[PDB]
Amino acid sequence: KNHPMLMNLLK
Amino acid sequence: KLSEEQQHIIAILLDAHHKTYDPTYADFRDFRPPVRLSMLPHLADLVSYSIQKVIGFAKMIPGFRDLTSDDQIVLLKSSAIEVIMLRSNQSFTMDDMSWDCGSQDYKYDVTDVSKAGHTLELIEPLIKFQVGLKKLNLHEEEHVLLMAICIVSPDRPGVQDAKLVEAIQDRLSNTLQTYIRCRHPPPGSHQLYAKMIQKLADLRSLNEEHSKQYRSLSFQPENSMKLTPLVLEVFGN
Ligand SMILES: *C(/C=C/C)=C\C(=O)[C@@H](C)[C@H]1CC[C@H]2/C(=C/C=C3C[C@@H](O)C(=C)[C@H](O)C3)CCC[C@]12C
Repeated sequence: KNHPMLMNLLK
Repeated sequence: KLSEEQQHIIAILLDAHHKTYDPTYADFRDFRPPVRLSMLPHLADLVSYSIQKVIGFAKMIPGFRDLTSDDQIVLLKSSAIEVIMLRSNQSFTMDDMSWDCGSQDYKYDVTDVSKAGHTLELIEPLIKFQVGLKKLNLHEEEHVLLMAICIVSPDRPGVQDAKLVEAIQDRLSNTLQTYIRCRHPPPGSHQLYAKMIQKLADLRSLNEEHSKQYRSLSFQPENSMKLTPLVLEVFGN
């Protein structure tokens, strides 16, 4: 929730 | 006996770490140049870089993918500074009580850490931690396992599926316990697992102090401009 960059790197 | 699955987990972790940790530190040049809050631009960049490397390591951990992305996010946000402090041990040198990255410019000392927004309250306990962890003289296999166990922690606040997160952690912890017994020779072995777990407790406290110090630094808008957006998203939340 409001973690755009961290979510993208996690993918 | 050490099992085939457990041997597999160690091989995976060691390789994931080699991929995410460069002992050359070649990328350091990409960072804003350090100044000797003179350090803050340079050190914020190193942490931002370190966060990315930690994430790349975390993805490799067996059973980490099974977790919901949200659970992946919560673990990484809470463990990031702790893993970065654990990983740093590799650069940390007892000789000068400083992190050595290969060059004088990239060699970091308490004054340098102080130079970029951190009190001794954090720094004095952190240096004690690096000394105590260094004394353990861990096998690389042990060091990699500890980082993984630290990332996958059931108790972190916000965790949705602790049952799964504990089951993944338990496999890693059993692998570490079995590895110390089978491949770690006394005396070093003595109380080695319990001491490693104690280091995790030291991390929690170091993490908490970091949160309060980062927040104080964060509150000033000008200081906040110095940081990277990825640092703001994770430690800033
Ligand atoms: C805290 C600021 C909050 C606003 C800043 C800070 O500099 C604190 C967080 C510490 C944490 C760990 C420290 C260091 C780590 C060094 C390395 C070097 C290599 O081993 C490596 C690639 C690791 O990832 C980390 C030393 C400097 C201060 C530091 C960033």
